[PDB]
Amino acid sequence: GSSGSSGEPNHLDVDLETRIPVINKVDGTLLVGEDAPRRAELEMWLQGHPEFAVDPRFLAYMEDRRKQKWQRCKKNNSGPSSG
Repeated sequence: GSSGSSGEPNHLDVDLETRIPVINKVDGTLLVGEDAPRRAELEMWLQGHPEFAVDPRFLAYMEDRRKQKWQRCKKNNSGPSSG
């Protein structure tokens, strides 16, 4: 599993249950929560309901996850005494 922040080349990973927000282009209505379709049925939905468009706010969010990263210090040699 991955926690906190991990700098690795990964792809979009979500759960079928998870919904996908989309902002209509014809009228301009934003879909969120129940209003938005299901990632799983997103394919069959984007077939006849392609009149919408996945909001950018969602995409960006994900990216960020990777954007951030962490780092530690280098090692050292011996010499001094514990005392």
